[PDB]
Amino acid sequence: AMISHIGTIDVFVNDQDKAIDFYVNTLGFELREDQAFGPMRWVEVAPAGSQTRIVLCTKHFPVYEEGKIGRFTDIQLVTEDIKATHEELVRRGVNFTRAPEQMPANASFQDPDGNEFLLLQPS
Amino acid sequence: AMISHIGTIDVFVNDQDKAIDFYVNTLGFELREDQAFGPMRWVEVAPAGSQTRIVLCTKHFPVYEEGKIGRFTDIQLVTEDIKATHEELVRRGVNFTRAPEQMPANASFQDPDGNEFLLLQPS
Repeated sequence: AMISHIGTIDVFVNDQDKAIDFYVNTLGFELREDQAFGPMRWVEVAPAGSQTRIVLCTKHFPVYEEGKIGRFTDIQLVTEDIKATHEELVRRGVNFTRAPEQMPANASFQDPDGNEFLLLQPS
Repeated sequence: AMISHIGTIDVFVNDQDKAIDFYVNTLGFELREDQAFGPMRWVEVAPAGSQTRIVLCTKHFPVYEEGKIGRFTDIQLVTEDIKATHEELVRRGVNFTRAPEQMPANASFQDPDGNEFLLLQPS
């Protein structure tokens, strides 16, 4: 096909080192990229083994607009065991805005800058 | 790992039938889901064979805010042949805001509601 897949989605953060620590060491993502391309730093994190990656962008990327840090991301993350994931992320200090519920099971949580993700255990 | 992968990312459109026609029949995506769950309609499209899907959402989804239709999506789509993809999408009437260039090769285009995507042929 012409278009292979979604390669990346941007998430905007206040500081890339702090964000790397959260996404890798608190959420368990992998660090896919961290490369200095001049004045700026290209940083990608993704769930282990997954195809699409998150680019951790700052206020100095041209694609930034005010309001893009600390918003609902419209991203839904998948877990095979939302009970276990929710408990462990709670122990690690992650703020859930909505606990797992068997309706849409899904939950929602935020990173330290307030970026909000849906978390889903699929049928 | 706790988190498996990014399951979905929302894109907001003015009309889901019109959008399905564009994403499936103009961009060549697959229709992954189209199911009526009461008053609303859950619609997913994705590049063929790809893991993460796009949810085509409307102004009546609770996750909508004004400004979410017709914006830069922060999504980068991957193609193995950006010359051929750009030509064919141009023939099909897709508006490119930026033509392919060998710098970040990448291009940018919009859907009919003005939602803007980056298009990338990777190294």
